[PDB]
Formats: sequence, structure tokens, C-alpha cells
Amino acid sequence: IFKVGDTVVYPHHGAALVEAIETREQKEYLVLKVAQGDLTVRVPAENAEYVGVRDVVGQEGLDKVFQVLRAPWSRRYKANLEKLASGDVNKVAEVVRDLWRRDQERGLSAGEKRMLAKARQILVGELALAESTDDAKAETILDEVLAA
Amino acid sequence: RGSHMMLLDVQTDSFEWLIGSPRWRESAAERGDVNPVGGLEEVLYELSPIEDFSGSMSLSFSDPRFDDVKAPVDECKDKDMTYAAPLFVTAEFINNNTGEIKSQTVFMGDFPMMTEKGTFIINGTERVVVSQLVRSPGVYFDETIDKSTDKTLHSVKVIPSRGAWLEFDVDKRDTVGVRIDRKRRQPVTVLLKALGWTSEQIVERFGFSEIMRSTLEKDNTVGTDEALLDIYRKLRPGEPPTKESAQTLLENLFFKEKRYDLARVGRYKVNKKLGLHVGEPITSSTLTEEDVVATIEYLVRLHEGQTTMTVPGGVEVPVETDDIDHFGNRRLRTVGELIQNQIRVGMSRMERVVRERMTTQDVEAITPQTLINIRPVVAAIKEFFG
Repeated sequence: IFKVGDTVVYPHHGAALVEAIETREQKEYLVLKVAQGDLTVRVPAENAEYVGVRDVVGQEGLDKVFQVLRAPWSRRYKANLEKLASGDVNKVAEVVRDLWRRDQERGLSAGEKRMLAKARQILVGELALAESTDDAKAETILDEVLAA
Repeated sequence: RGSHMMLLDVQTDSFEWLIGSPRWRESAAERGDVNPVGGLEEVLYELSPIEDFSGSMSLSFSDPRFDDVKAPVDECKDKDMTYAAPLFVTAEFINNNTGEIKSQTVFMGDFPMMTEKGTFIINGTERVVVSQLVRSPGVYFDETIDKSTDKTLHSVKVIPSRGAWLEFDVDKRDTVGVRIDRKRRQPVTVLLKALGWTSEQIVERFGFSEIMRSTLEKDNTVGTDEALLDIYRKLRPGEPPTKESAQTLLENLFFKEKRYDLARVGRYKVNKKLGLHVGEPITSSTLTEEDVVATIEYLVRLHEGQTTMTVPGGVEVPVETDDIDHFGNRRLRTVGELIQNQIRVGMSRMERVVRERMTTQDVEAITPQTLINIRPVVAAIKEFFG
């Protein structure tokens, strides 16, 4: 959920640039650059919430998410499986978009309805934080983005 | 004692070593030096890591390096400036709880640079640092007469090539004392207890000696843990002594290569003097518990007027004082080494400020910059070149 180039607030340090995501017995590490004091902070991704570091989708990201939601088979299943895995809100968006459009027509498989329902869960959770709202008006925004 | 004549290239090479320059590094590679380490680099390694109370947080230092000199030699002379380059180090703070690693480049002061001539320019004036002759590594026993008890006193110094001193002595009160790293005198049994000796094993080994029995009884320490804390109180007065940190401090003082080195010749001389490892190749040049105990026994037997001794598993050696006017017991300290030792003193004070700031600062707010105060390092250099 942390993307290179994103800016996150690091308590006691200020604005931190996500500069890289390393692999360092071996787990996933955030490499953060605070220009203030030219400080480099490496922290295990799983621990980011404990230290008070969150990657919240900015206005750049909200656009992209809405742009991708509006944009115009074992293969397709595994691709979408992979997108939900990556925790990338843009990927989740693609999954929501493609599955929802299919659900309007041919209908989904039970397995796919589950995949879609989960992707929405993830997506509105992310939208809710991005528009600083709390999981009731986020989905409403999603539907209207979807219906239109 | 300062030298009366200096070899120029020995001194200039010593400075290149100190600053870990490219030409020192390439020359080391050409000789096939194993693990070449520069002077400043060695000091940073010596003190890393600085840990807090509980072994949760740590601060480490690495990669000393310089930007270009602030100004040309001629300009420094013509404008009465100091010919110097800014020193930087990389400092890394680690929170073991969260796994946070916080690192930054830290300015450590402007560092006076040596010239082509082997000189320094200090506020416009060109100066030459003179090397010193100091006692070479080894173990040295001596005998004196008190003023005024009429008593015959004995003492011994263990001197390394690099690292803290260890001294023992029998005073006019007929007690055996230890001075660790030139600190306050302690009953020698405190050091034995700190190394893990029970009262029983101290008596098995040293019970023959009247002054050792008297030292043990008047030693107010009960057990290994109390002994460790008391050494900590002597070495770091005013700081909260804990068990684990006292163990680490004593261990690093003498028994690990990080901060202590007898060098090969000092290691040889200690073996020879005390009768330890006689047919054996020298591998390590740290001190051992065995050395400490044999040194005490030597001093004690010397005091009772004995003339030979044999430590457990060792060979018989004569028990006597060292003439210590002999050459071979003097050693050259180069300019790079003198500056290196001065930096080390400055850093040690900086090191203490770090531990003190670790007790009060919010761990979540701590960075190397909030912990590091370079003033004693800057002051140490200013004093040296004044």
C-alpha cells in the first residue's frame, strides 16, 4: 500500500518521500527520505502503522483511481487475483471495474462475486481515507462513478 | 618524551592512514594488507554501537569522509586561516522494538589537514607536530619504598598497543588494588568477582597470600553482580549501572579486539613474562582472564619475596621487577596516532552525552542529530593544535 513517489507524514520527522521498497530474516522494508535533516528512515512495512506512518491516497491518486474506473477465462481470473494481491488501489480499481461491468450483464461466478465484493471493500476503505470520510459515502461515490 | 629526530615519510604516511585516504588505501591493497582500517574509521568502529539502558536502542558510526579543503594553503597563510577540510560521518540509530533504522550524514567539525611539507596551517601559521616516545606494550612490575612508612611497595601495569590500561598495586595498608582504565583504585577482588570468580575459587587460588585474604575481607562487595556494578560506577560515574551493560563494558575493555590490542609483540611479552602458552603460535592479541589472574599472582608472590612461580597449565618463570629503562620498552607514536588518540578522547565525551540523552529523549523522536553533540570533538582538536 506504499508506492514510490508518495509522500507520507512521519511523526516527529515530517514529510517523508517513499524512495524505495527493499527486501532486507528477510522481510519488506520501506525506504523513506525526510528532506528535513536529510534523514533516511527504513522501517518494516508491516510495522508502519505502529510508528504512525500511513500512505493515504492524495489528489493525484484519486484522479487516477477515478480515471481507471471510467476507462473503456482462467487468464483473466488469475490477472485479477494478482491485482487484489498487490494492494495497489489502481489494480483493485481495475478489478472492481471489470467485474462490476460483467456483473451487470452475464453475471459473475460465485467465486467472482466474492472477488468483486472484496475488491470493493478494499477500494472504499481507501476512498474513505482519501476523501476524509467514513465508509458510508465512499461506496456511494463509487457507485455514482460506476453508474456514470 | 618527544622525538629528537623524525622520519618525514613515516609521519606523512601516518596522517594518510588517519584520514583513510585513497593513496593510503591503495598502498594497503598493494601490500596485500588484510582488512585495512583507517585511524578515524577505527575510532568510529571502537564506539559502535552505543546502546541505551536496556539494549533496545543503538547508535552506530561509519564511513568518515571529507569534503574539499575550505581554502588553498597560500590563502590560509595570507588570510591567517586554518588549512582544513570538513569531516562527515554516517550515523545510524536503530530502534529494536519497531525495527526503525534512522540514518543521516553528520558534520563532525573542520579537520586540520597536513601539507606536502608534513605541516599544518593553524590560523595562518605553519606548524610541525612532533611524534612521541611512549612505553611499548607489555606487562611491567616495579618496586618502591613509601614515604613514609618504610614499607616496600609493588605495582604492575599492563600496557597495550591500543586500548585501556590495567594497573595493580600493593599499598602501605597491605591491600591489593586495581585501577581500571586509570580510574579510582578498587580492591582487586572486585575485579576477580566481576569476571565470575566465587569467594571459594579466589581463596583456592590466592588463599596462600595474607594480603589477598585481607583484601577479600575488606572488600565490601557481595557477589559477581555487585562487583560488575561497582566497576561501572567507577568507569561511568553518575550513570545508572545495569548488569548487562557492565558485562559488555568490562568485556570490551580488555578481552575483545574491538577496543583492545596488545599487538603481537605485547602478546608475546605477556606470554613470556607470565609463562603462558609457551610453544604456541600467537593468534589473538587481546587480554585473557588467565592473564589478569596470573598478573595478580605474580605481583602478590613478588611482594612476599618469592622468586619463581608456575600458573595452572603454564611453565615456571622467575618472579622479579622489570628494569624498565631498557630500550624495547619505548615505542614510537606517530602524528596520525597522536591525533587519533585525541579524537578518541573527544568522541568518548560525545559518547557519554549520547547515553545521557538516551535516558530522557522520546525514543520515537530520536535521530542521530538529536543525540550527537560535536562540541567535545571540536574542542579536542582545537586544544591539540593550540
